[PDB]
Amino acid sequence: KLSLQDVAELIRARACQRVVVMVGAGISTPSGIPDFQYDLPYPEAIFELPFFFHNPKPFFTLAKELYPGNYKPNVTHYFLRLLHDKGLLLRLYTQNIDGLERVSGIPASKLVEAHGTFASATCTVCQRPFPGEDIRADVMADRVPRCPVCTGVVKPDIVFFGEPLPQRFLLHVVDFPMADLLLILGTSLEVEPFASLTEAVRSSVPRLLINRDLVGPLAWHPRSRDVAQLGDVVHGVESLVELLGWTEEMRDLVQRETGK
Amino acid sequence: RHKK
Ligand SMILES: Oc1cc(O)cc(/C=C/c2ccc(O)c(O)c2)c1
Ligand SMILES: [Zn+2]
Repeated sequence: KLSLQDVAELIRARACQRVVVMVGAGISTPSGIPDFQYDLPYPEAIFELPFFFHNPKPFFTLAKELYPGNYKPNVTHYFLRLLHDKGLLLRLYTQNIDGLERVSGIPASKLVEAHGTFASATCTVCQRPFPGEDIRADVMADRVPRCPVCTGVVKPDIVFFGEPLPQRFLLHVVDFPMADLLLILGTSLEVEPFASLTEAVRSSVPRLLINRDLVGPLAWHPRSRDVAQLGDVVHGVESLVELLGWTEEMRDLVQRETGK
Repeated sequence: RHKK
């Protein structure tokens, strides 16, 4: 039965070369963004379209808090930037909307932002697309951005409840059979379709979870080549970096990107 | 098919 060091030796030895990563809220709480006053009837209303059409301000408040400049990526994000720079990253699937994967300098072509992005926006009425800078001034100024043609509300391309996942989500059809290593960081992947995706890699493919606890389909339906590195996600990432011999590259990358 |  496989340990963290075995996975590290697989990666070091390049016997693992096409890593598919899935990430959630647990990688972003170390940047100071919590998981899960706002003038909301219940939590989920912030991402429901009917509530939004009736009162778009609470969402726009969250958007202002999440625009670039409030948070910075942490060692977790930079570890993933490192996999990319070392030619190991096939795709990174994220449930986060903080954009820190792309901020950490992972290219868009490597990202599936499965819950969408603030980088672009769409008129809710005529479906015209707009770069997210175009509404930036309005959000920063607590104004509801309006379509310059139909007056419709222009909403950032955050996926709301009941909306299809983005088109790029389709890449899962090719990435998951192609994966030779599955890395899950900071999420349990409790809900569909993320749950079944852990089940879509080939039986011979190690699945490595760095997470608070052993939960989700790794707990429910284990396979022989699974590894759990339980506890603090930052500590787990650091142990893995440390077994890979990437300590110096972590430090180089972090100080290049963030000053120190 | 796949929705949030
Ligand atoms: O918390 C909420 C609020 C809401 O307004 C909608 C949903 C889900 C909607 C939905 C989910 C799946 C589907 O296949 C579909 O057509 C619609 C969840
Ligand atoms: Zn419009």
